[PDB]
Amino acid sequence: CTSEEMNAF
Amino acid sequence: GSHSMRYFYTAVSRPGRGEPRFIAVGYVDDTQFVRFDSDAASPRMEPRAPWVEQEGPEYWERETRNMKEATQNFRVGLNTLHGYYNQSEAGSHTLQRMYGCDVGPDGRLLRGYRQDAYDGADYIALNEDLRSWTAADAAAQITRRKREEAGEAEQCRNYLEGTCVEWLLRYLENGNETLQRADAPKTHVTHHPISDHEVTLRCWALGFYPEEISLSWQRDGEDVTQDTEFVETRPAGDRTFQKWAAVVVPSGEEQRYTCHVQHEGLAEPVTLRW
Amino acid sequence: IQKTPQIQVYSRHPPENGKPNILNCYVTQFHPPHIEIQMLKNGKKIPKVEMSDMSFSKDWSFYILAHTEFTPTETDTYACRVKHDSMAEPKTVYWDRDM
Repeated sequence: CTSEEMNAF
Repeated sequence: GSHSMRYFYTAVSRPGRGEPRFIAVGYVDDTQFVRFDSDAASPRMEPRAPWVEQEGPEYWERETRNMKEATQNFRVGLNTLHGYYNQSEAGSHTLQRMYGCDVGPDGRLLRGYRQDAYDGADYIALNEDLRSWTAADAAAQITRRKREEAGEAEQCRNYLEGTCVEWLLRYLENGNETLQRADAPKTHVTHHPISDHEVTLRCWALGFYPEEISLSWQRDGEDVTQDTEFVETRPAGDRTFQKWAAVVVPSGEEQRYTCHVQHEGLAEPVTLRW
Repeated sequence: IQKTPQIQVYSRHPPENGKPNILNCYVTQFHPPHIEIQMLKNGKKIPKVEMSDMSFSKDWSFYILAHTEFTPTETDTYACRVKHDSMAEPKTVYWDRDM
């Protein structure tokens, strides 16, 4: 199960 | 024994040739079980091992959903970082991520990881305490700030500790007949004469799993690596692996040499001779 | 920084003239992930070549497996041709049945 958190760069 | 699940994301730009391609692959141990490729006629998360095929429609649409959001996220990532470094509009750039978790023989969290690389080098990583970041440079520090103020660390920990481990165990259960099973290398020695004076002796390990293995040559019982030609361990394409090690030897002295093989699938170390 | 790809060409099972096998082309250690790979029979492109998904290793370098069915003979030759930005010329490696 891949992860579904928000990303920031 | 011990086990791991890992996801690998790659985003690579192609200026003048479209929008950044996104690719993801999932692994349990040395076994790939999932994949996604933005360039596919119909991009979806697809199964690569029998024991995930059973997962239901809601799983695959949720994963496909996640991957499409992923490609968008990394596209932004590439564009933002490109800004940080003030690079030329010129060529391609790459943004990679590897994350996942290790579980011990007891089935508990050993370590969680989640590190990013830009153009092939460390950029930023979630520290082993799953609470802080290591920025590899000036740019990554900017990102660090953003992630700290957004609380990205907590989000990642929540997944690495709970979800990641649970599903890892689940896949482990569901694919036990292959994941928790070691296949022993089928070994032999081939004979290749170079001249009337020298011949090559090649020692093969074929059809083994997992990847980790050890091959070595001995003369009269004593080692002698420095003289040994290896090949990197390679995949057969059937989920198993191959490897050989060779040594050039004086014609007539073949008896003196023995190849030695150690692998998890062997009850006891093996010894071959020509 | 660009990394030149390393190439291994080898069959899936031990080679036996006339016996259907699978030829592999294992490409590793390259960067960036952009890459073109063809497999050759007697110097001529092979139509159906399968391509595993591009993955990468601890050092972030990439690897991929290309392969196709083939029937080894005494005479027929086999090669893998890789084209990558890190090289000016396409790199060709011929399959050695002893390796």
